[PDB]
Amino acid sequence: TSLGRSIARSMNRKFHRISLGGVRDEAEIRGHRRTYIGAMPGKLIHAMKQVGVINPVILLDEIDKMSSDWRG
Amino acid sequence: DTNQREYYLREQMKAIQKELGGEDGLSDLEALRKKIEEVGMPEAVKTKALKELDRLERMQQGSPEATVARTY
Amino acid sequence: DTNQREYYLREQMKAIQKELGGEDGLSDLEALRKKIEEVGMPEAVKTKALKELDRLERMQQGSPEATVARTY
Amino acid sequence: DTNQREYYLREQMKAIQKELGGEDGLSDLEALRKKIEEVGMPEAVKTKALKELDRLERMQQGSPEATVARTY
Repeated sequence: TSLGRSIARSMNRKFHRISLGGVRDEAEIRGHRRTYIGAMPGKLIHAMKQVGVINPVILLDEIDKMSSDWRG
Repeated sequence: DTNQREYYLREQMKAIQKELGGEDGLSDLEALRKKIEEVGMPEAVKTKALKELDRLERMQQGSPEATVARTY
Repeated sequence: DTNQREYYLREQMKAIQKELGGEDGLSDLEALRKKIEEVGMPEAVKTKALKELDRLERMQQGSPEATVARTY
Repeated sequence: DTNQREYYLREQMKAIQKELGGEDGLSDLEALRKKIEEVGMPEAVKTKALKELDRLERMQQGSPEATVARTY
Protein backbone atom coordinates (compact mmCIF):
# COMPACT_ATOMS: atom_id res chain seq x y z
CA THR A 1 0.00 0.00 0.00
CA SER A 2 2.84 2.41 0.80
CA LEU A 3 4.49 1.29 -2.45
CA GLY A 4 1.41 2.32 -4.41
CA ARG A 5 1.10 5.55 -2.42
CA SER A 6 4.67 6.50 -3.32
CA ILE A 7 4.09 5.56 -6.96
CA ALA A 8 1.08 7.88 -7.00
CA ARG A 9 3.27 10.57 -5.42
CA SER A 10 5.88 10.06 -8.16
CA MET A 11 3.27 10.64 -10.87
CA ASN A 12 1.67 13.27 -8.58
CA ARG A 13 -1.63 11.37 -8.65
CA LYS A 14 -4.01 10.39 -5.86
CA PHE A 15 -3.79 6.83 -4.57
CA HIS A 16 -6.47 4.52 -3.22
CA ARG A 17 -6.97 1.10 -1.65
CA ILE A 18 -9.93 -1.23 -2.14
CA SER A 19 -9.98 -4.74 -0.71
CA LEU A 20 -11.38 -7.54 -2.85
CA GLY A 21 -10.72 -10.46 -0.51
CA GLY A 22 -13.93 -11.94 0.82
CA VAL A 23 -15.84 -11.26 -2.42
CA ARG A 24 -17.00 -14.06 -4.71
CA ASP A 25 -19.75 -12.29 -6.70
CA GLU A 26 -20.06 -9.40 -9.16
CA ALA A 27 -22.40 -7.41 -6.90
CA GLU A 28 -19.36 -5.66 -5.40
CA ILE A 29 -17.53 -5.59 -8.75
CA ARG A 30 -20.46 -4.29 -10.78
CA GLY A 31 -23.53 -2.64 -9.24
CA HIS A 32 -27.00 -3.99 -8.54
CA ARG A 33 -30.20 -4.29 -10.55
CA ARG A 34 -31.93 -0.98 -11.27
CA THR A 35 -35.41 -2.07 -10.25
CA TYR A 36 -35.53 -1.34 -6.50
CA ILE A 37 -34.16 0.81 -3.70
CA GLY A 38 -31.12 -0.87 -2.21
CA ALA A 39 -29.12 -1.17 -5.41
CA MET A 40 -25.50 -0.63 -4.45
CA PRO A 41 -22.52 0.21 -6.70
CA GLY A 42 -19.36 -1.85 -6.76
CA LYS A 43 -16.07 -1.38 -4.96
CA LEU A 44 -14.60 0.46 -7.95
CA ILE A 45 -17.27 3.16 -7.73
CA HIS A 46 -16.44 3.46 -4.03
CA ALA A 47 -12.81 3.95 -5.05
CA MET A 48 -13.70 6.75 -7.47
CA LYS A 49 -15.94 8.39 -4.85
CA GLN A 50 -13.17 8.38 -2.25
CA VAL A 51 -10.54 9.67 -4.71
CA GLY A 52 -10.63 13.20 -6.06
CA VAL A 53 -9.15 12.79 -9.55
CA ILE A 54 -10.28 11.44 -12.92
CA ASN A 55 -7.16 9.27 -12.99
CA PRO A 56 -6.50 7.51 -9.67
CA VAL A 57 -4.20 4.56 -9.07
CA ILE A 58 -6.68 1.85 -8.10
CA LEU A 59 -5.25 -0.89 -5.87
CA LEU A 60 -7.07 -4.22 -6.15
CA ASP A 61 -6.29 -6.11 -2.95
CA GLU A 62 -6.30 -9.91 -2.51
CA ILE A 63 -6.98 -10.81 -6.13
CA ASP A 64 -5.59 -14.36 -5.94
CA LYS A 65 -8.48 -15.65 -3.81
CA MET A 66 -11.14 -15.03 -6.48
CA SER A 67 -13.16 -18.11 -7.42
CA SER A 68 -16.58 -19.13 -8.75
CA ASP A 69 -18.87 -19.58 -5.73
CA TRP A 70 -22.16 -17.88 -6.66
CA ARG A 71 -23.45 -15.30 -9.15
CA GLY A 72 -20.77 -16.64 -11.49
CA ASP B 1 -57.95 2.05 -36.32
CA THR B 2 -57.23 -1.33 -34.70
CA ASN B 3 -53.49 -0.64 -34.76
CA GLN B 4 -54.07 2.71 -33.06
CA ARG B 5 -56.22 0.78 -30.58
CA GLU B 6 -53.32 -1.51 -29.70
CA TYR B 7 -50.98 1.46 -29.43
CA TYR B 8 -53.50 3.29 -27.23
CA LEU B 9 -53.30 0.29 -24.91
CA ARG B 10 -49.54 0.76 -25.14
CA GLU B 11 -50.16 4.42 -24.26
CA GLN B 12 -51.94 3.20 -21.11
CA MET B 13 -49.05 0.93 -20.15
CA LYS B 14 -46.39 3.57 -20.86
CA ALA B 15 -48.31 6.26 -18.96
CA ILE B 16 -48.73 4.06 -15.86
CA GLN B 17 -45.30 2.29 -16.13
CA LYS B 18 -43.66 5.54 -14.90
CA GLU B 19 -41.43 4.82 -11.82
CA LEU B 20 -42.61 1.15 -11.79
CA GLY B 21 -40.32 -1.88 -12.26
CA GLY B 22 -37.27 -0.18 -13.81
CA GLU B 23 -37.90 3.40 -15.06
CA ASP B 24 -34.46 3.22 -16.77
CA GLY B 25 -35.38 -0.33 -17.92
CA LEU B 26 -38.48 1.11 -19.67
CA SER B 27 -36.27 2.34 -22.56
CA ASP B 28 -34.50 -1.02 -22.77
CA LEU B 29 -37.85 -2.84 -22.72
CA GLU B 30 -39.25 -0.66 -25.51
CA ALA B 31 -36.06 -1.06 -27.55
CA LEU B 32 -36.22 -4.85 -27.23
CA ARG B 33 -39.92 -4.86 -28.16
CA LYS B 34 -39.13 -2.78 -31.25
CA LYS B 35 -36.16 -5.01 -32.13
CA ILE B 36 -38.55 -7.97 -31.99
CA GLU B 37 -39.97 -6.68 -35.28
CA GLU B 38 -36.83 -4.90 -36.52
CA VAL B 39 -34.58 -7.97 -36.37
CA GLY B 40 -35.76 -10.66 -38.76
CA MET B 41 -36.74 -13.35 -36.29
CA PRO B 42 -38.31 -16.81 -36.67
CA GLU B 43 -42.04 -17.02 -36.06
CA ALA B 44 -41.54 -19.28 -33.04
CA VAL B 45 -38.93 -16.82 -31.75
CA LYS B 46 -41.44 -14.02 -32.34
CA THR B 47 -44.11 -15.94 -30.43
CA LYS B 48 -41.88 -16.61 -27.42
CA ALA B 49 -40.74 -12.97 -27.52
CA LEU B 50 -44.41 -12.00 -27.33
CA LYS B 51 -44.73 -14.45 -24.43
CA GLU B 52 -41.97 -12.60 -22.58
CA LEU B 53 -43.54 -9.27 -23.56
CA ASP B 54 -46.71 -10.49 -21.85
CA ARG B 55 -44.29 -11.39 -19.01
CA LEU B 56 -43.61 -7.66 -19.19
CA GLU B 57 -45.78 -4.54 -19.37
CA ARG B 58 -45.33 -5.13 -15.67
CA MET B 59 -47.91 -3.42 -13.50
CA GLN B 60 -47.90 -6.58 -11.36
CA GLN B 61 -44.63 -6.14 -9.47
CA GLY B 62 -41.05 -4.97 -9.77
CA SER B 63 -40.22 -8.62 -9.16
CA PRO B 64 -37.11 -10.37 -10.51
CA GLU B 65 -39.48 -12.01 -13.00
CA ALA B 66 -39.66 -8.66 -14.79
CA THR B 67 -35.88 -8.28 -14.51
CA VAL B 68 -35.20 -11.80 -15.78
CA ALA B 69 -37.62 -11.17 -18.66
CA ARG B 70 -35.77 -7.97 -19.54
CA THR B 71 -32.50 -9.92 -19.51
CA TYR B 72 -34.13 -12.65 -21.61
CA ASP C 1 -55.19 1.73 -1.47
CA THR C 2 -52.11 1.52 -3.70
CA ASN C 3 -52.03 -2.29 -3.65
CA GLN C 4 -55.72 -2.44 -4.56
CA ARG C 5 -55.09 0.00 -7.42
CA GLU C 6 -52.08 -2.04 -8.57
CA TYR C 7 -54.08 -5.28 -8.57
CA TYR C 8 -56.83 -3.50 -10.51
CA LEU C 9 -54.42 -2.16 -13.15
CA ARG C 10 -52.47 -5.38 -13.53
CA GLU C 11 -55.79 -7.17 -13.96
CA GLN C 12 -56.81 -4.97 -16.88
CA MET C 13 -53.31 -5.74 -18.16
CA LYS C 14 -54.32 -9.41 -17.93
CA ALA C 15 -57.71 -8.54 -19.48
CA ILE C 16 -56.08 -6.77 -22.47
CA GLN C 17 -53.33 -9.43 -23.01
CA LYS C 18 -56.10 -11.75 -24.33
CA GLU C 19 -54.71 -10.80 -27.80
CA LEU C 20 -57.64 -8.27 -28.17
CA GLY C 21 -59.99 -10.99 -29.57
CA GLY C 22 -60.21 -12.68 -26.14
CA GLU C 23 -60.33 -16.21 -27.63
CA ASP C 24 -57.40 -17.16 -25.31
CA GLY C 25 -54.71 -15.38 -23.23
CA LEU C 26 -51.98 -17.32 -25.10
CA SER C 27 -52.18 -19.12 -28.50
CA ASP C 28 -50.22 -22.13 -27.09
CA LEU C 29 -53.13 -22.72 -24.63
CA GLU C 30 -55.83 -22.99 -27.34
CA ALA C 31 -53.47 -25.07 -29.49
CA LEU C 32 -53.20 -27.83 -26.89
CA ARG C 33 -56.99 -27.97 -26.45
CA LYS C 34 -57.58 -28.96 -30.08
CA LYS C 35 -54.36 -30.97 -30.37
CA ILE C 36 -55.60 -33.22 -27.55
CA GLU C 37 -58.96 -33.55 -29.32
CA GLU C 38 -57.55 -33.86 -32.86
CA VAL C 39 -55.50 -36.92 -31.80
CA GLY C 40 -57.27 -40.22 -31.26
CA MET C 41 -56.24 -41.44 -27.81
CA PRO C 42 -57.63 -44.31 -25.72
CA GLU C 43 -60.23 -43.75 -23.03
CA ALA C 44 -57.48 -44.10 -20.42
CA VAL C 45 -55.41 -41.36 -22.08
CA LYS C 46 -57.93 -39.02 -23.73
CA THR C 47 -60.19 -38.80 -20.67
CA LYS C 48 -57.32 -37.93 -18.34
CA ALA C 49 -55.86 -35.45 -20.84
CA LEU C 50 -59.25 -33.71 -20.90
CA LYS C 51 -58.82 -33.12 -17.14
CA GLU C 52 -55.19 -32.02 -17.06
CA LEU C 53 -56.34 -29.66 -19.83
CA ASP C 54 -57.85 -27.56 -17.02
CA ARG C 55 -54.34 -26.71 -15.78
CA LEU C 56 -54.15 -24.37 -18.79
CA GLU C 57 -55.55 -20.82 -19.03
CA ARG C 58 -52.38 -19.62 -17.28
CA MET C 59 -49.65 -17.33 -18.58
CA GLN C 60 -45.92 -17.09 -17.88
CA GLN C 61 -45.87 -14.14 -15.46
CA GLY C 62 -48.92 -15.49 -13.62
CA SER C 63 -49.27 -19.04 -12.35
CA PRO C 64 -46.41 -21.37 -13.38
CA GLU C 65 -49.00 -24.09 -13.94
CA ALA C 66 -48.83 -23.86 -17.74
CA THR C 67 -45.01 -23.78 -17.69
CA VAL C 68 -44.86 -27.56 -17.26
CA ALA C 69 -48.44 -28.27 -18.40
CA ARG C 70 -47.62 -27.15 -21.95
CA THR C 71 -44.50 -29.34 -21.98
CA TYR C 72 -46.46 -32.35 -20.71
CA ASP D 1 -60.22 -12.92 9.66
CA THR D 2 -56.91 -14.67 10.36
CA ASN D 3 -55.72 -14.22 6.77
CA GLN D 4 -56.65 -10.54 7.01
CA ARG D 5 -54.68 -10.32 10.27
CA GLU D 6 -51.64 -12.01 8.69
CA TYR D 7 -51.79 -9.73 5.64
CA TYR D 8 -52.05 -6.70 7.94
CA LEU D 9 -49.05 -8.02 9.90
CA ARG D 10 -47.04 -8.25 6.67
CA GLU D 11 -48.13 -4.68 5.93
CA GLN D 12 -46.96 -3.71 9.43
CA MET D 13 -43.60 -5.32 8.62
CA LYS D 14 -43.24 -3.37 5.38
CA ALA D 15 -44.45 -0.10 6.98
CA ILE D 16 -42.21 -0.28 10.05
CA GLN D 17 -39.39 -1.35 7.71
CA LYS D 18 -38.47 2.13 6.40
CA GLU D 19 -36.40 3.77 9.24
CA LEU D 20 -33.19 1.81 10.02
CA GLY D 21 -32.17 0.88 6.45
CA GLY D 22 -34.11 3.28 4.16
CA GLU D 23 -32.82 6.91 4.21
CA ASP D 24 -33.87 10.09 2.28
CA GLY D 25 -31.99 13.40 1.65
CA LEU D 26 -34.39 16.15 0.42
CA SER D 27 -31.87 18.93 1.31
CA ASP D 28 -29.16 17.44 -1.02
CA LEU D 29 -31.44 17.65 -4.16
CA GLU D 30 -30.44 21.26 -4.98
CA ALA D 31 -26.77 20.45 -4.34
CA LEU D 32 -26.96 17.43 -6.66
CA ARG D 33 -28.74 19.50 -9.32
CA LYS D 34 -26.18 22.32 -9.21
CA LYS D 35 -23.01 20.20 -8.98
CA ILE D 36 -23.91 18.52 -12.29
CA GLU D 37 -23.26 21.78 -14.16
CA GLU D 38 -20.12 23.08 -12.41
CA VAL D 39 -18.36 19.68 -12.59
CA GLY D 40 -18.06 18.73 -16.24
CA MET D 41 -19.29 15.23 -17.07
CA PRO D 42 -18.30 13.29 -20.22
CA GLU D 43 -20.83 13.18 -23.04
CA ALA D 44 -22.43 9.85 -22.14
CA VAL D 45 -21.80 10.65 -18.47
CA LYS D 46 -23.52 14.03 -18.84
CA THR D 47 -26.35 12.26 -20.67
CA LYS D 48 -26.93 9.87 -17.77
CA ALA D 49 -26.60 12.75 -15.29
CA LEU D 50 -29.39 14.56 -17.13
CA LYS D 51 -31.35 11.29 -17.18
CA GLU D 52 -31.07 10.79 -13.42
CA LEU D 53 -31.99 14.44 -12.87
CA ASP D 54 -35.06 13.91 -15.07
CA ARG D 55 -35.94 10.92 -12.89
CA LEU D 56 -36.47 13.52 -10.14
CA GLU D 57 -38.67 16.66 -9.98
CA ARG D 58 -41.57 14.29 -10.66
CA MET D 59 -40.96 11.46 -8.18
CA GLN D 60 -38.31 12.13 -5.52
CA GLN D 61 -39.02 10.19 -2.30
CA GLY D 62 -42.37 8.37 -2.57
CA SER D 63 -41.26 5.55 -4.87
CA PRO D 64 -38.42 2.99 -4.70
CA GLU D 65 -37.28 3.93 -8.22
CA ALA D 66 -36.91 7.62 -7.34
CA THR D 67 -34.75 7.10 -4.25
CA VAL D 68 -32.37 4.68 -5.98
CA ALA D 69 -32.28 7.19 -8.85
CA ARG D 70 -31.29 9.90 -6.37
CA THR D 71 -28.57 7.64 -4.94
CA TYR D 72 -27.27 7.06 -8.48
